[PDB]
Amino acid sequence: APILGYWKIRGLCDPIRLLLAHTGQEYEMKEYSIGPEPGYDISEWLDEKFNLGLDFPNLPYYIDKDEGVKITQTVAIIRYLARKHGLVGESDEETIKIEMVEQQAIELTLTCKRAFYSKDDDQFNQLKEEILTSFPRKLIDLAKFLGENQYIIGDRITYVDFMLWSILDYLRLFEESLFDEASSLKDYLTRIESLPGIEKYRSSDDFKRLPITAPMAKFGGSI
Amino acid sequence: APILGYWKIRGLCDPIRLLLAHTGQEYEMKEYSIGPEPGYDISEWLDEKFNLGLDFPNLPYYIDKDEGVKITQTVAIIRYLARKHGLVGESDEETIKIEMVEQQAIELTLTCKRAFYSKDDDQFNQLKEEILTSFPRKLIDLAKFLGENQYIIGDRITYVDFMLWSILDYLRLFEESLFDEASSLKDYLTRIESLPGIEKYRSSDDFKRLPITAPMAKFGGSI
Ligand SMILES: N[C@@H](CCC(=O)N[C@@H](CSC(=S)NCc1ccccc1)C(=O)NCC(=O)O)C(=O)O
Ligand SMILES: N[C@@H](CCC(=O)N[C@@H](CSC(=S)NCc1ccccc1)C(=O)NCC(=O)O)C(=O)O
Ligand SMILES: N[C@@H](CCC(=O)N[C@@H](CSC(=S)NCc1ccccc1)C(=O)NCC(=O)O)C(=O)O
Ligand SMILES: N[C@@H](CCC(=O)N[C@@H](CSC(=S)NCc1ccccc1)C(=O)NCC(=O)O)C(=O)O
Repeated sequence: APILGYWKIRGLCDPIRLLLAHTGQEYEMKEYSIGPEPGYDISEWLDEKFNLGLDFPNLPYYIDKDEGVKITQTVAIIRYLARKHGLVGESDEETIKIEMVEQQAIELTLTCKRAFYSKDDDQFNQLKEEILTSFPRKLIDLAKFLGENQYIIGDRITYVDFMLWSILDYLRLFEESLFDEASSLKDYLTRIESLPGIEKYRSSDDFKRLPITAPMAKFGGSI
Repeated sequence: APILGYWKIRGLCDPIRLLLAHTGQEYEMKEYSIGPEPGYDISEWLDEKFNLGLDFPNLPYYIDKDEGVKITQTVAIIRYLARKHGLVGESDEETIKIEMVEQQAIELTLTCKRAFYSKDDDQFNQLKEEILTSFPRKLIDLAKFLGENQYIIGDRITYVDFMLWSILDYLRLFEESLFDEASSLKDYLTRIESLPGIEKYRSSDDFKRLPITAPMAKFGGSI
């Protein structure tokens, strides 16, 4: 069975786990603990980081011994899984649209990540201000792009829908009022979370015990 | 002829222009000025941002009316150009390696971008310390991955080589000590800069007048 490695949080790995839940692919989840404050001990990972044969040691990682693959980098992993499962564009037109949204979703995710793991209240507040001021426009742009479609390229779900749903879910949990100009994104959230494999994953004990972020974060550190 | 839009700096668009120089593709470079300090006026861009038909208005953009494409997001543009010019993987093994390095190059680039556009000398020094402390290990990981290869996937140059060269060049200019004695990566830098289309681009007046970063940056704002 393939092995997915990550912290016991949703974090960056969330879209990968949603894609795997949607497809029903069998895999082993290798979870690494973060110890309690103030040490936030991460020994189980630090002891393995350099002994897994990874070219770029990091979390998340995906190892399938049977297929001969070992991959790090969230985007490389999710694209690999997307190709394996057919959740990619069937035209260059579709691929351009998927890749533009992939990058827009990552841009929002990184901005949130930087905010969530801010060093102090000053920095957290500065980055929250930038989010509250710039994200409304970006959510309108995403809504316009989606239009009347079920998913990003139309009727067929692709890997980018999982990346967009994860960040939109985090934003709904961080500031719900951000969707007051794009109710279609609320329907998008309901559509994807209602898909059977995703609903089963989200209603599982394993998912419900996951904080969004690691214990040191200014937001999401506790379920 | 296709149009590539961006500020009059190397910045994020550098790998795209290196790829286009390598391929010899004819294109119009649409350059947007940044006015002098203190106003750093960008009105030529702000006036057009929303009138170009872009789904996610941003710089860089790539517009080819003849092919019917309009793209933003740097990674979406370079991947589109790579597929068009045959600079992508010829196997899933090659594709996984290219995508892992693509993500590693972007991670290094975003860390440098955050440092260069730091607001205060405290943030610049904090981010510089993280780079001086973490980048040596990452450069060794990249050198180990390259091994005795001319390029990331061997004798054949791919789009990721332009992305990696751009960030390594910036790092060479920022902190040579990371590269001054980094032997294999220096040879990699020299190999790519010796390609005829790259030589021609780097020795052109248009390139030589480009600062790395915009005028507000703590590093790179000057030729
Ligand atoms: N470039 C990589 C980069 C991989 C990377 O940065 N990994 C982090 C965990 S990742 C994390 S803590 N995410 C929390 C988070 C919260 C909210 C929104 C987004 C993300 C990590 O702990 N790595 C282990 C280590 O450094 O040894 C990728 O894209 O996967
Ligand atoms: N002005 C841009 C604001 C865009 C932006 O900065 N978003 C992310 C970085 S995400 C980024 S710049 N990725 C693009 C990229 C492409 C290729 C290589 C490296 C980086 C972010 O983290 N910013 C906020 C922060 O620093 O916390 C826009 O309007 O999209
Ligand atoms: N997600 C996008 C995000 C695109 C984006 O953030 N664009 C910036 C310029 S981008 C810039 S100034 N880069 C300098 C730089 C210097 C050194 C290293 C890396 C990058 C911008 O000003 N956009 C226009 C605007 O906000 O209206 C992408 O990936 O391309
Ligand atoms: N800590 C990890 C990683 C080092 C790191 O954080 N690098 C970049 C972000 S680049 C990043 S986390 N991209 C992964 C990613 C994947 C999918 C969605 C969103 C983001 C960066 O800008 N760091 C400095 C900063 O944000 O100030 C490692 O050591 O590998």
